[PDB]
Amino acid sequence: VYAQEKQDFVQHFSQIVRVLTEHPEIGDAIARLKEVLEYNAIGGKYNRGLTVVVAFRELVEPRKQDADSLQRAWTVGWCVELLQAFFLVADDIMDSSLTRRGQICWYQKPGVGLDAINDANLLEACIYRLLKLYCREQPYYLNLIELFLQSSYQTEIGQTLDLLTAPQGNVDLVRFTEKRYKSIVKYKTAFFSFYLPIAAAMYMAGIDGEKEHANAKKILLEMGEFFQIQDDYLDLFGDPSVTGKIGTDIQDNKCSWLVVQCLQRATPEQYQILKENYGQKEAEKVARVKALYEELDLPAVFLQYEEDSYSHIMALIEQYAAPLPPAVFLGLARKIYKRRK
Amino acid sequence: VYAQEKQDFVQHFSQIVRVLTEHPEIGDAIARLKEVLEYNAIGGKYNRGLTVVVAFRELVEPRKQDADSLQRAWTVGWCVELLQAFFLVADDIMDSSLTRRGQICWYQKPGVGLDAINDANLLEACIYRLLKLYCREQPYYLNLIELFLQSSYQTEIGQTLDLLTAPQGNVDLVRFTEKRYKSIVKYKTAFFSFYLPIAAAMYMAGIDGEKEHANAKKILLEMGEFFQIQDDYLDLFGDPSVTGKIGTDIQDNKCSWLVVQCLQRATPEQYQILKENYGQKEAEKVARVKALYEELDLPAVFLQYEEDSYSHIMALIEQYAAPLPPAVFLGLARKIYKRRK
Ligand SMILES: O=P(O)(O)C(O)(Cc1cccnc1)P(=O)(O)O
Ligand SMILES: O=P(O)(O)C(O)(Cc1cccnc1)P(=O)(O)O
Ligand SMILES: C=C(C)CCOP(=O)(O)OP(=O)(O)O
Ligand SMILES: C=C(C)CCOP(=O)(O)OP(=O)(O)O
Ligand SMILES: [Mg+2]
Ligand SMILES: [Mg+2]
Ligand SMILES: [Mg+2]
Ligand SMILES: [Mg+2]
Ligand SMILES: [Mg+2]
Ligand SMILES: [Mg+2]
Repeated sequence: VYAQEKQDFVQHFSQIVRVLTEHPEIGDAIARLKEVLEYNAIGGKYNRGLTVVVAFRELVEPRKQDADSLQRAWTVGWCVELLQAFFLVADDIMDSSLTRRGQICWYQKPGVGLDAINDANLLEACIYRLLKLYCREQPYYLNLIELFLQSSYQTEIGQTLDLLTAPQGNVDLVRFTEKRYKSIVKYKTAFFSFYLPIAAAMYMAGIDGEKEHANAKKILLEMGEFFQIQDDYLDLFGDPSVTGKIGTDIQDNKCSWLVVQCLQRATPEQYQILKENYGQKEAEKVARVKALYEELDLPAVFLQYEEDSYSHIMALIEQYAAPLPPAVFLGLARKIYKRRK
Repeated sequence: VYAQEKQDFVQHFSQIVRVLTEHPEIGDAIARLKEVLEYNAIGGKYNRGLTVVVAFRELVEPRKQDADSLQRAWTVGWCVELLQAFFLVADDIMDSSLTRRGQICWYQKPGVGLDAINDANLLEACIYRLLKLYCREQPYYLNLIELFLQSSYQTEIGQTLDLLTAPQGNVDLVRFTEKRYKSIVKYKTAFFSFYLPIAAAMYMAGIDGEKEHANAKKILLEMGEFFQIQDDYLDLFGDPSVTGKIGTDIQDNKCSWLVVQCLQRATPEQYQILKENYGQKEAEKVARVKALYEELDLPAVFLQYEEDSYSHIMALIEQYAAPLPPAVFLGLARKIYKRRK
């Protein structure tokens, strides 16, 4: 259903750009906004934007799916894609990344640099511009504004947790626990990537109940934790030509799922190898950490976690999906299960 | 009236921090938010926050100024101070600044660096948290959310214009015109610093009329243009112990009011001196540009502009203040007239 809707969803980007780039004095700034939008909102899997589109089709009665209603749905999907673009442009600066989605990071582009900070905020500003342009007269207008605002705050608190546990130049092996990992990942990824697209479609379909949103959240935050674990696995063991980005977690002293599991299985001698080689820019030290991971059979430990966690998410769908069609959660789950990009 | 209300307004910051820093898992992130708030929202003149407080007192009938009403007013004032903090933390990174408000820029602090990007977004997130906590049940709640969102977009478009006209490593003397200057300054400063605090107080007082907001805007955008001109003058000719920040406009190849006037009065020989020495990090080249400014009597040209512009703003107050008390605009105008900090 995602694979089918992909070309239809991407075809609507042209309109999104047209409406956002429509006063001659700000001409150069609006021209730069188009360049920012084209570079940073295109090239990913569009899982978040498509989740809004697919979930709205499954939650709204077909006779109530008019052309204006469907336009609002993929506009809101594109708003989640812009939120993604905002966080990625800033995250690549802060993680000193090289590539994103098969091309050099926007801030690494000659002539951009730290101007990417303001470009990132512009991407965030376009969300509320589109919500005003297409959803201002709708009963769920305020619920969507607050949902996009709260999802941004939650991600930013998660990003604070990610950066505080990963100080440059300091050994922070003590703080790389399972409890700390779950808290980072819940806030930095699980809310905006999984709860936000489904919650937006739910509000657009008139499902605004506290209990329904709490039940959907129980499934989606677990799906999010699992998705970040896959992302951490891919940082080191994924193919950069497929993933589109070069890994930096070891160099960046990140509280990765991999380092958390390494610490749980490592011998005192192996702990010292990790202490001496983690969180440093040296290629030989990064190679040493990877060798330790492969030695502790961490790629196979990931295969077993992925199996066990997927069954747990399936048990959560069975418990908390009702009254929503289970396909809403199953579609996204199958889209991310056994991920390689 | 500003001078009197200053200590009262600053005394409320403790509550603002308490309510924003009130889940044990996010403890370290919330602790970092307090550090960000204390470092970056304190030390300025509080002109924007005080404008909300003073204007709300002058627009609302005293019998309608209850304790809850007054708390909402200085909370909204503090929301404008957080918007200021957000833009300043990011602007200092992008302008490669050293000091702000008498202390080293937050990003220049050891252990902060580019993590300041996420800290800046957290400051922006706190605005909407405070609006939800204190104004969610009020009739002007949505008008304030949209006003803070539109004022952020306008500033960001202004910041895009500021950065596009100031490329590092390129001579952009051709684009340093009066028409381009007016457009940068209108968007980057005039909207959020002058229109936003008065417009917020107007909405809180129930004055939501399009015509009234347009009349107030005509005065306040001119006041804003004037305020940025003073800021550009102070960048080079102000005392860093008084202003609290070290100037970077010449080094940063900025389209400053000073360089616009220099180009309008310079001889072809003087134009070449400017071409060869502007927009470069070399101390001897910056000293050369300053010498040219002093040679063209630019400090005296600023004294005359400040006089003529203040009379024009006074003519605009006389024309467009009604039905609002002129003291609303006069208070802010006298607070910024002959500025040195
Ligand atoms: O794409 P990335 O950089 O692997 C990531 O997933 C990006 C990201 C940005 C913001 C929130 N969550 C994840 P990260 O956490 O840095 O591993
Ligand atoms: O404090 P600054 O850096 O002099 C300034 O006024 C800061 C600022 C930030 C954002 C919008 N407007 C002004 P700038 O424009 O860089 O001269
Ligand atoms: C929140 C995370 C883990 C960042 C990357 O998400 P995606 O893997 O969905 O990246 P894109 O498809 O948008 O490129
Ligand atoms: C928008 C501009 C010109 C930035 C500085 O404003 P202020 O001069 O008001 O600085 P603070 O008092 O908040 O420190
Ligand atoms: Mg990151
Ligand atoms: Mg990253
Ligand atoms: Mg990653
Ligand atoms: Mg600037
Ligand atoms: Mg600056
Ligand atoms: Mg300045």
